Amino acid sequence: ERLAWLRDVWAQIDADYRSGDSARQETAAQEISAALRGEPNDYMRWVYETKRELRFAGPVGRRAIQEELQAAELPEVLDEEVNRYHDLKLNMMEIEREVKA
Amino acid sequence: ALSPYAQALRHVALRGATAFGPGAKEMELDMLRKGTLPADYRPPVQGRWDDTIERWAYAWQFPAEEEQDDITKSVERNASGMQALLEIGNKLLRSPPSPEPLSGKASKLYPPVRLRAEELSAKYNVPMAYIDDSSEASNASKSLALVMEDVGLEFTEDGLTVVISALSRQGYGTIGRAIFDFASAMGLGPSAEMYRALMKYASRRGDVNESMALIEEMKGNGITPRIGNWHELMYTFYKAKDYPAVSQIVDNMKMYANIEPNEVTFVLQLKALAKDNSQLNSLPEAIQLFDQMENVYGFIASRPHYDAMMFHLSQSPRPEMRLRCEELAHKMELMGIVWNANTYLNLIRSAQVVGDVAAVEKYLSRMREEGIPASIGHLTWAVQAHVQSMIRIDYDALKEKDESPLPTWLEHLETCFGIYELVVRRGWVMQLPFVNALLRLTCQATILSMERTPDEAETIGRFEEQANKIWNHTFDEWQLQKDVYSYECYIALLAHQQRIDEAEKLFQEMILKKDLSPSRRTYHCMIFMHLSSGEEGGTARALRYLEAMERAGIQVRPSLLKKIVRVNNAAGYKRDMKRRARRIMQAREEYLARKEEGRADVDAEGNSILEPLAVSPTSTLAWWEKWKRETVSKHELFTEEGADGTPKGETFEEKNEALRMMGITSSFQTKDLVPQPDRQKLLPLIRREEGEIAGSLWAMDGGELSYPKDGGGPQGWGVRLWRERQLVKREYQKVLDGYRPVPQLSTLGNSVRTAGDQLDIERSGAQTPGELSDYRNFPDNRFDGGQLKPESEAAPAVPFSAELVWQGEANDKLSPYKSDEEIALENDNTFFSSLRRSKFDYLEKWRDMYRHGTLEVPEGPTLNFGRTPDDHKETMAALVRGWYQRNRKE
Amino acid sequence: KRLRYLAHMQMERQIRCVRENAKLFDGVENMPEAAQCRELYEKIMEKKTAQCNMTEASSLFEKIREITLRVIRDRRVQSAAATKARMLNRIIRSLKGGERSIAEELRALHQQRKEKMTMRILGIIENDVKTEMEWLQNMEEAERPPLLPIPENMSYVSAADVQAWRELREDDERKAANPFERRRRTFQPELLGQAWSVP
Amino acid sequence: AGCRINLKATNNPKSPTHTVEGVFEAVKALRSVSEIAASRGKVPHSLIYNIYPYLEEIRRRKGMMAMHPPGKDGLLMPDRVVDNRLPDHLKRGYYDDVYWKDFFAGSDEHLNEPRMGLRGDEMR
Amino acid sequence: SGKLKLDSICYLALIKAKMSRGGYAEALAVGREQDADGVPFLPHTYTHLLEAAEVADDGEMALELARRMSSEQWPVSDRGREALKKLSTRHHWEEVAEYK
Repeated sequence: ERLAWLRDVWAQIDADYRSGDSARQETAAQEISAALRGEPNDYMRWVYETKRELRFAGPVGRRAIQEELQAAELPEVLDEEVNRYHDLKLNMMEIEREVKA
Repeated sequence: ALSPYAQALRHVALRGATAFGPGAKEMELDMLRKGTLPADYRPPVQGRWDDTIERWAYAWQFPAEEEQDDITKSVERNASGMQALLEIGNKLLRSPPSPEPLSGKASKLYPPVRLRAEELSAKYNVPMAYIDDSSEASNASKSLALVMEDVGLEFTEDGLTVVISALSRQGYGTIGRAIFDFASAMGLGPSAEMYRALMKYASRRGDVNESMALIEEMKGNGITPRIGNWHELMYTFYKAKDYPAVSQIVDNMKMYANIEPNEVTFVLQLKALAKDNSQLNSLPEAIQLFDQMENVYGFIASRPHYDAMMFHLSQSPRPEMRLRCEELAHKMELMGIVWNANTYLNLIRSAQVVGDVAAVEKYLSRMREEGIPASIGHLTWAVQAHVQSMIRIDYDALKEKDESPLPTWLEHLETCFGIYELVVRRGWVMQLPFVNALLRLTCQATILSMERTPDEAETIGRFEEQANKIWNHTFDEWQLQKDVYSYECYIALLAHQQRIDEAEKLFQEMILKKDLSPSRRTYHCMIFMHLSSGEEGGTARALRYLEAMERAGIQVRPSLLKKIVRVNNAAGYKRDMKRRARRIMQAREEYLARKEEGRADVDAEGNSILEPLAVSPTSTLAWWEKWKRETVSKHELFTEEGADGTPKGETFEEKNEALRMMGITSSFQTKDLVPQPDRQKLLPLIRREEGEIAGSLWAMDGGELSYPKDGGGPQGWGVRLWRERQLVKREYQKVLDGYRPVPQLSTLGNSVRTAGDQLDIERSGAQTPGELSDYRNFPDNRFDGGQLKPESEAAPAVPFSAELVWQGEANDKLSPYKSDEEIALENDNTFFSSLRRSKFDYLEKWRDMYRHGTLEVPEGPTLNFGRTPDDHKETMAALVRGWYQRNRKE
Repeated sequence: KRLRYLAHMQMERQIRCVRENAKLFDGVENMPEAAQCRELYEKIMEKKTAQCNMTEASSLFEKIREITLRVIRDRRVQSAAATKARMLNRIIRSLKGGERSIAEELRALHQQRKEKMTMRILGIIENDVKTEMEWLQNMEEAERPPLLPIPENMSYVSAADVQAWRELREDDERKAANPFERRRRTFQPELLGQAWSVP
Repeated sequence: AGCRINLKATNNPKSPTHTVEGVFEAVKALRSVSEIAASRGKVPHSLIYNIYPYLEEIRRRKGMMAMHPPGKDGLLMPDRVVDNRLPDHLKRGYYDDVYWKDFFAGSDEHLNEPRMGLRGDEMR
Repeated sequence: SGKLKLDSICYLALIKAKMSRGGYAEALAVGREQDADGVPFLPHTYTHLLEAAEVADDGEMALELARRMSSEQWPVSDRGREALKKLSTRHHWEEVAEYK
């Protein structure tokens, strides 16, 4: 199921690439380069964060989240992935770089 | 799970206008011509060699043609030839010819169109059928040869075998035997193939005695029974429903006949083991036989082997067997054996046995996409999947969550009824298994309602009414005959309702009147009903049913024996209650009859004896003594006893009435008001691992205390509290991981929290941190007093993206069962979805429309997700105009 | 769901309107006019009770209406809808004839829109600052020394109280003897595990 | 489990590596009951448990028509006989009504001719 | 009634009660109910039904009962024959139907 969802996502990427528009070609090219170099996708991080927020949200807030995301093609994410991402320790070198910048 | 129409729509929505443009290889060819092809891309340098390479790569999945040119089937379809053969056989049977020379012209039955004929045949080694002596038999043989030549068969042994097989398949056993005897008398040798052609008639009907007589006749005629004859005998026993006989014949063929089994033999053995139930090791035997055929014999499995093995494996709910079935299907598709209706039926069976409605719907959608039209059996097994899912519902977890399964049951029932409505709308002829599946669904719904919600009588009554309506009306509405499975379902429902009289009435009607063989499930249901019934002789009747099974050949299983023991031990309670009720009634009668009829400190010698001092009048023991002495007697609490042999007072209403008569107001009026300590998730763990957390819960007088030692050390208060806190930390870790619900706000937690948190908690009345988060993140929902509104007051926005075709089909709940034409007519009903019907056909048509300018497709991805967090917003922005055009009226 | 969302939106808009109106007119609770209006409303309620017994006050309604209109007029609260209806209409009708005048009107409207956007940014900034500062103030006030309790008279149980509570004490003793009504006594306070019997 | 190790045949009996290698080889050469049952074609539970239905699992699979006694016209399945598939406690009432015609219905001679008379008077 | 698989003896007892009370049409209705419930007619049921039907003068019922009894080849009793000849002469149904 995840592979089918990712195939649809990369179909969107391919549509952006093979289109002919300069901006779409450039953004598809940079996405492809990031994927080939293994750079993580910010979308997956957002999905994990919003899943944990939905898990720990109250009735009204979680209902609002569910009704707003009922139509978005979000991946089927097990709670184990969210737990792993949340329990991953933060990168102090990246924190230092960000604060210095 | 989407229809091909919605799949094509989603394809175009994802790919924008690029979908209808040049393909990837066309783009690569254009880039190569321009000279700007990137180095990493494989260049299309030589067209012919690239075509040869791709054809060689594609050849490995190319399906070998398994079409069979059945001459017997051609003869059967030739209606005129069939009637010519029938009239010839009727003539040969009623008025057999005569072996006289000048009788052909004399006889009008077979009108025409020195040296002895038998002597000539003996001298020249030629059959008498090829001799023309103007005889009656010669005329009959010439007419038969002309008819067979017209059909397309030469007047020889093979042609006679084909024609006799074609006759025997369509009955006409006597006519086939007459033709066989005429050929034997005319000298065309009655070969083993002709004997097999004769045996086909008995094999189709299942006449074991006739097949054995044919084998014996072939042996007596000096002809060795061949592998085809043994195959026909095995098929005869298989059709006569004696499946172990097939294996016995195989073993005897290998031992005494000395005939090496072939692929047909293995297929027959696999079918017999698949339908065999005499021994519990049929599936392991079939698996081992399949492995033996694959490895030792060196045969390669074909479609019959794969279908038989998958049909056998789709009968057990074990995940290992389901994985084996899926692996077999994958190997079948890898070996160039395209899936078909039987393959999808086997997959649906494997999914439905374990109760995977999602897997069943996925299989149905894949079949619809691949263009194999769904049959009635697939829908029947989808209904069975719904039944199994209703069985497999986690009622324990539902009870723990305090969730009614009634909406889920209603959803399943309405889905199955919608499937039935679709079937009756399509015009398909109603099959008995479909109505049987509906009856099983209704009966199982009633049983589950009785087992899980014994107080909600309304839904139980509705389920029973639906089941009774189906059983009384649908079968004779569709002119169908109730079968053993329908009787099994209805008798199971009656047994669970404990209507033993009606259950046995139906059972004996089925046995004696309709002459049916009750299934082992029916026998198990009867035995369990009688065991559960606490009346005297119930186990005797259960053993009667068991010995009936034993003498009728029904399989007796160790699981059945274990369940018999367990159910008897359980129903011992009801038996004891009835036995006590008998004496209770006797004592009540004696009490009524009696009612109708109507020195403390000095011993016998006169000496003053010690007497205990009076207990405290305010003591609870004195209160109990006075209550026992002054309350109403136990014989006047209830006049009439229970409906079924048991004393009253088990129901909460009767218990409350009895307590009221005794002068006590029961605080636990309802069943739910009982604390129900079996729901505890934390205390049992502590008791199991560390010890009694309470300690003084069971204390008589300063004793039986479960507390740590005063001194300390390894068995002290510090260590005890440390271990308890470690267990609580584990539970909190589970809560954080989401395996447990987030706990509410405690007094200690509030006192620990910061002042602002305490202030807002107090002024909002929030009970949970989730409610606190809602209060802090939705300031508009605060009352002027500071309290938060109930959650129902807030109504979140509803995006129009849920109105998309695929979005609305995802939660359709009937789309997988709907055919693609139905969905296309429901959604579009115009030329845009006219068109077999497939996603790629839709894409080709829409590409042609785009190239002709009759279709407007927005450039760029209309549906966006998976790349940017704000992708659904862009999807809505791109879909607003289309939504408004669709919704506006002009 | 859409109907529920629309109804919720309308209800919240009306709630915000009435709340802001109350906030703006919080100062109209002035004693001189308030006493007169209270007397008039008492007369109106007497008339309503008379009507209910049957089953004018119109002059009183008109007097209160005049008072309310005069108070609103003297307060002269700004109406955003009136500003939109007046300024835009005036500039459009005045500068419609002249193309350069309408161009300068358009650029002034753009300037006003930019000022409005800056004002809304400042508004969200102000709301966030208010919430954060209030939370921080509460956290700081967590360390507030408690109030000093005022002294009362010395605790004492009188013979009159004992005589009036004798029957309650007997009833509570009977309840305590009863295993079922022991927990349902009226006066059953406990220090640690010991219930305080009626003196 | 029980393990017995004999390293007398080895040149150096006091070899811990010999001990561990022998134990691991013995463990490796062990087949589970599931594997044995799969190889034999039997149910694993019908190999170590004393239940009398398991006795059918050690026989050779043979036809029920052959196992059960034949009927009137030849072989017959045991499930096709009402006296077999019907429990004895339910053979009263409706069963008698159904099978009355097997005894008290037929030709007039079959119903009225006394079959217990003299059959050799003519010869005598 | 609808719980136990009642048999010929029970239905004959019901017929006897109906005939004792004088409801011969009720007895014929009970016979029809037994036929609908599928319990076969035994010679005692046939004799009682013929008595009731030909006392109540139900020609079609007598025809159906006699034809079914002949087809089933049950041994007819003296009571059945004497209660049959009455209507066989009065209605002439056998005479006009050439039924023996």
